[PDB]
Amino acid sequence: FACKTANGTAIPIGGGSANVYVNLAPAVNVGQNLVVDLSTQIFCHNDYPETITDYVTLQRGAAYGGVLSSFSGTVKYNGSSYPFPTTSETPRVVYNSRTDKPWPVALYLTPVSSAGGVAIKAGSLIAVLILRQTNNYNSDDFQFVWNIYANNDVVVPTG
Amino acid sequence: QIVLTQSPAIMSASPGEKVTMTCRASSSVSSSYLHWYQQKSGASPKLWIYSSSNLASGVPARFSGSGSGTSYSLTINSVEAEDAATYYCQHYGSYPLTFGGGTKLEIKRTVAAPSVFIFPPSDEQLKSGTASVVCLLNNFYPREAKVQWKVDNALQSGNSQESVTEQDSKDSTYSLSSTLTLSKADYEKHKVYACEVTHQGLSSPVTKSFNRGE
Amino acid sequence: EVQLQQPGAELVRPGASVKMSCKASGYTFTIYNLHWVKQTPRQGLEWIGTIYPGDGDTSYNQKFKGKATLTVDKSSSTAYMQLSNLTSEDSAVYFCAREGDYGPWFAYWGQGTLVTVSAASTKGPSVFPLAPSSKSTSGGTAALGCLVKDYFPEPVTVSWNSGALTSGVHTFPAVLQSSGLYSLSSVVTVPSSSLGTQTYICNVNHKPSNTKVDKKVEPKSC
Repeated sequence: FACKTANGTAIPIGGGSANVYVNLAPAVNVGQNLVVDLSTQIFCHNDYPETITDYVTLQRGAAYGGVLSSFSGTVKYNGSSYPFPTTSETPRVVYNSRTDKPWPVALYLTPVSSAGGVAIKAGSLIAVLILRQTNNYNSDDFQFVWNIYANNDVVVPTG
Repeated sequence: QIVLTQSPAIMSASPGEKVTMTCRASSSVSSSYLHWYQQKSGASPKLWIYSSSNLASGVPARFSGSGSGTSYSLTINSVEAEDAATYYCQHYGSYPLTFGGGTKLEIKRTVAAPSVFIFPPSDEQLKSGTASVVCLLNNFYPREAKVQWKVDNALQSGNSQESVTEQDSKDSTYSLSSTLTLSKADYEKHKVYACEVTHQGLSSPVTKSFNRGE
Repeated sequence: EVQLQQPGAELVRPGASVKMSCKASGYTFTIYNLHWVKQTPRQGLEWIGTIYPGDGDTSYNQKFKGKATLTVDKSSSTAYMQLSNLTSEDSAVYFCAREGDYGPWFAYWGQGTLVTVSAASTKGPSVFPLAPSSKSTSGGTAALGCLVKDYFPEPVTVSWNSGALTSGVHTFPAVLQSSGLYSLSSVVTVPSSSLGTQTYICNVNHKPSNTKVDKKVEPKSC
């Protein structure tokens, strides 16, 4: 069960880590929302779709940096919305295909009434999300952790 | 910043009654980010309730968190002797965090009679120019305890130190020790060493005494 | 399983720096946030700061900012705190903790490093036997104990019969005597019949001074 990033980095069987550099909106005025889409970046595929079927769940979603202070929001997984930082195990998703299928994780971050200025710093850690894969084949548990950085500063208009 | 104020900070629950501990927030807080921890005195805090309603692993099913927005609280239904601890609330998910105050539950039994004991310094301590004498006050309730020493009927004041035990998790009793430090020259000066204590469970104060090697 | 082991005590001279440790076992180290916290008899638990071992991201409270620097090694699975320009108001018990496997809650904690700021050197505990001294009729409870005197740094751990006699043991908290030292006592109530027929030993352990001692509290015979 190998997962890849749109850039080209890959996490082999067993798990590991992979930094993901996502492009956030240049400016997110208060009262509006900021969408960090990861289905366009993180992809996964089943190694042996014929006989096994993997189960993928978002174990943990943690916020870091200017997201933690200024941007408290939600996470959308397979059409279901949950708090962020996450507080519960998301439901499973079936992977039975040799083709690369996305990981439907979408962060929805909204600015709090704080002015913020430079809410998010370019190159800083803005999220950490944990994928868990346990197969219906044997006693299995792998963790795939993705560190989501921000390429551009997400300035919140003051007025 | 969002601050947490624990209202009671001191309680007294009988071994079979209910109790409620509020944790007010300065501003409204998402109900999934307030967690209650229990720390028994002289130990490390343990997770007790997360997301303001759920129960941590191993916790008895008596605790039932509730509340949302600004006045999250707690409820112990059948208060047992083992719930005497300090309960803290934490709001994690904003960044400043908080561990506002703390509520020290006290379990109230009826009455206990102190078991008064005396121990004189041995030869080992006698060699090193010290003759500390220790008076033990075993399981007693409540914490209204008063020790007083007598060397040939003389009420000492100042040269006595107290140490009180942090309740009990089986009978909610308190225990105390009084240490009387006196130099070897001062120790070989009187032959009647006494220790008397005032408590609710004693009709009259009970004095225990000894002699220098009798 | 998952443990966050901290060293017991830490004695540090004033105006200087001390470095603690927090060894994490039982899980992938570079996967969860490690937090630090302090506890005092004064105002409640104060969150020192955070560290994500997988990236090195740290963030401090707002006030232990020029005093806290959280760094991890990622090789031996340890997290480190170093305290800068440490004064006398920074004497407290420090806990390192980790978030839960499925949420931002302070799941697993540590024993706690009890830092005391002072100048006096470490001193080993002198242990004295508090004899039974049967109370005339006897035939019941006859407490016996041992007194730990002249030890400066907390904590000193007392165990009776080498971690066996937990029945009726009492360890009163330390008291600062008028000599720049701490003292305490440990007493156990035992049946009056066991006296003179059962071996009673109190073991006193002092990590900051590296001294373990065993005392044979026995009924004093005339």
